[PDB]
Amino acid sequence: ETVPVKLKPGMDGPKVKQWPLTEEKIKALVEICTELEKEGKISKIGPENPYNTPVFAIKKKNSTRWRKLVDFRELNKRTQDFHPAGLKKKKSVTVLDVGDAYFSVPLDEDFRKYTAFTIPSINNETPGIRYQYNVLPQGWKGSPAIFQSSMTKILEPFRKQNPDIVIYQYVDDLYVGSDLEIGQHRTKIEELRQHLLRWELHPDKWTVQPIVLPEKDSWTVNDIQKLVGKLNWASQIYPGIKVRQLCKLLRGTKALTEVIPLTEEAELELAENREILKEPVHGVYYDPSKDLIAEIQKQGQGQWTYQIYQEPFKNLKTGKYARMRGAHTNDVKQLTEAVQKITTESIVIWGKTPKFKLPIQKETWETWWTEYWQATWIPEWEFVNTPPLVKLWYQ
Amino acid sequence: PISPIETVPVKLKPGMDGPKVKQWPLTEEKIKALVEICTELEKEGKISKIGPENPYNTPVFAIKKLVDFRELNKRTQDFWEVQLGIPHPAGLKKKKSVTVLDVGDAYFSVPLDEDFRKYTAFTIPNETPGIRYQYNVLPQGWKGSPAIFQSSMTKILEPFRKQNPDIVIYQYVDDLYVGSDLEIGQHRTKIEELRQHLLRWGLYTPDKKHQKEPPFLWMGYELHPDKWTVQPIVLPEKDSWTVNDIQKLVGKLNWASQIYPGIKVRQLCKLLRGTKALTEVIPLTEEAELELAENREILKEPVHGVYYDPSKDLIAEIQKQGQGQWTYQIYQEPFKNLKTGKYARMRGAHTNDVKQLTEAVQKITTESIVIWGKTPKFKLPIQKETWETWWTEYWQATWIPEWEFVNTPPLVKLWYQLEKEPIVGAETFYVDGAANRETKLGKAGYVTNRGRQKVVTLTDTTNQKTELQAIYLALQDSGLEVNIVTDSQYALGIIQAQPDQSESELVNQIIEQLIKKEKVYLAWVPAHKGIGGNEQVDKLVSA
Ligand SMILES: Cc1ccnc2c1NC(=O)c1cccnc1N2C1CC1
Repeated sequence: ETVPVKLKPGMDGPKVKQWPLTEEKIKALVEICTELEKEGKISKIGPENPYNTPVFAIKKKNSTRWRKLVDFRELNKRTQDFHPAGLKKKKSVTVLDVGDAYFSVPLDEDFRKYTAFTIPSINNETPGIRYQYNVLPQGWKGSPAIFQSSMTKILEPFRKQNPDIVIYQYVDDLYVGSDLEIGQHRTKIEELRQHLLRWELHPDKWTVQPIVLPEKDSWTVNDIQKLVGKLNWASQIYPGIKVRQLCKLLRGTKALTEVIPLTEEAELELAENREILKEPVHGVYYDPSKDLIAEIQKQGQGQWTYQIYQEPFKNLKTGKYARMRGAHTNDVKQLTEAVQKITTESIVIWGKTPKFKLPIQKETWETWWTEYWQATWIPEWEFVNTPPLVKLWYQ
Repeated sequence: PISPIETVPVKLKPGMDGPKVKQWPLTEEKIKALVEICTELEKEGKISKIGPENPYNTPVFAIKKLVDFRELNKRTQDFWEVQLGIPHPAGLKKKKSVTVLDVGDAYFSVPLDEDFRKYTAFTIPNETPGIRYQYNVLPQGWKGSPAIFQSSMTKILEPFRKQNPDIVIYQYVDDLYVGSDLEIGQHRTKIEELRQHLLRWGLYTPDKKHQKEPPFLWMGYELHPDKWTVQPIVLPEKDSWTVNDIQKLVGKLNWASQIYPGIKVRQLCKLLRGTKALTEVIPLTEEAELELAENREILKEPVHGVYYDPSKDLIAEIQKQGQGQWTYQIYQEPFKNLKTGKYARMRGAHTNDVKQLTEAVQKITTESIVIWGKTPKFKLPIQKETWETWWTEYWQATWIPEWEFVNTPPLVKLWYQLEKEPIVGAETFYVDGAANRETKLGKAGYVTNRGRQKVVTLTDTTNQKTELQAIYLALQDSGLEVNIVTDSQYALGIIQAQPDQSESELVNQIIEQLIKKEKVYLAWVPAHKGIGGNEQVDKLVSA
């Protein structure tokens, strides 16, 4: 028995155009799909079906085998509708790919048409191969839901037999957190792996990083100026930040290189601001009824800074990401990684993907991101122009 | 020749209903014809007579038949897009031979969804009852007829394909391109086999004695199964030239620019300036003459290439033609081009060569993926150091697939570089600008540590043009090494980005100025604060 599902009132199925793919990735799919066809998970469709959703293939480099990924973002948005602060604190959380479970469940006939997608051909030599789902599609919002029941059961055992652990599900991913030192955590997981079969993350380390002010032995007109600007901007967050004494040391038309001693008051004003900046600003609270936002700036040399916030100047969390182990000189690589990492934390903390604001040109992102993606889900995003200001700050 | 292929189930847009239009008169002649014609299809099985229950109808015509479903189509569900994607020659892979079986009758021979047929009812015209039938097959000019015909085609081909892997087929409207690596007779044979297989489903197709012959002409080319040639292009020789003529000429010439090196249209395009009507005539300037003649020569030389060899790598090389213009050629073996093209300067806001090259490279990568499913190894007229220098410092994420430097000037370089720290022993200009946004009157000036100073009033300017202006003056009245401090973020941004081309004159001026200088350091400070020399110019450019 399959539960009936409907599109929000008035809405119609996606008719998103398919992106062109690499040979490498095209083959992967015909393979993956002829298999799914045999097993009857999906089936070829007729021209009378006008809907479409983009598909492509990635590999969580947790394998060398290819995995099929469908971009239901559009569909999910057009689909009717129907979280623990725990892990948010846990010592360690591990993520599990349960996409599979869905393929065990059949999809309401009347709704299948909407899940249509297309395997393209090169140079257009041929028409693409069109299929539509017969089971619950991975990445579809409706799936985790409908599979809820079956899911809860399956878990319950490991649940109240390990209550000293938290288990959260987000789409095709299961987040499991415990305080058990690495030894028991890793084993308890494998213990859970087999349990499901029979059918590294660290939350607290994520704080709003501190704004640091530079310390010089000698200050030039330039130096002071640069410091006053940063401070000034910073006053938006901390209204207590004063810049008067410093603005004094600068009055007159001096040369930028000219060195300037700091008046004892300038000294104070400065020391006082350093203090204020020793803690995130007060009164910042996650508002469930508002969109989460993630913004990222390219600091260069491999670094990237970012902020999750809902309202301007009231950051919920901020961070930096640098390139570890693996000669990576490829921005796009880095940015996709960066975006995943971040979407991940959001999910953990609040269990919601953030709306991204990317420092890259549409064309560039579109042409290559897919090449580095390694997640069952896909957040929302828009492209922008980094104001040099916001950059020197988080730098 | 009706097909015994399962029909595609059709339906009308959500909650709509069949066409109910009425036709009153036509001549004795126009009625005689239609009666005959119908009776023909009638028997062929194409159509049938309907009666009791069909409340639907449509205007029938006679043209020296024609049925207009304009209304039916509006009420017909949407189908799956036929796909505008077209194979491009450079994508094709060499074959020994390739014929084109022409279906034609194609659609008219495909069963129409039974259920839907009712809606396809039409009447013939002054007694009592006239003549009424309904379609039984995919009707000429109907909405789903294309879509439905191709799907059917594909099904019918699917087995044959699976049994003849070696054999490639391309379905294009009413034509079948079948090529292969078999010998001359084995091929001719398979085509025949293919034909009876098609004719085995009511899909009549021409015999070996009637099919069209190679090379086939395709979206611009003349192509055989082992090579292709740009079907040569001629330019009309004429006494008088109308605007319209000129325009088409430019289009042809423009298209040629892709394949043909050296084509130009500057003086030819000039002729359009001021034109009052398409039918107007323009005295071809002598300069236009020289150019027109010149192109005729370039068009004379034949150009031909070859297809893609999966067993070889692609190589794309780019040249910097003018400012923002780029030429590129793709090949698997030197001088043996697979495809070439050109990209016009995308005149935009404020950019620079490295960024632009980056885009060209991006455009090509995309195109290449579409055609070959792979991205070429690139040869770029840019120094590795240049690229490193630029990217590691550009605020935006940028990238270039694996490539290598090819020293084929002119090369793309950075026209100037801002200093990382203030210049020791260089004048310091504290520039500022601002304009009343209600009147658009503004002031822009500066002051320096070296006592110097200047200011200027401006009309109809805007805030941003003012601040830019301010920096221009500073750049002007400054000499080889400068330190400029502005309170404008707009400017900081623009310039911080090291632009070498813009559509704003002032910005161009500044750029020019920037290239001129020996060392320039631009710095920014918050506007309207007690801060430095800023509060000095702040006061002088007021309102
Ligand atoms: C127009 C067209 C589109 C796609 N492929 C082809 C063609 N036509 C050809 O003449 C052709 C030429 C060379 C190689 N493949 C070709 N064929 C392939 C089918 C044998």
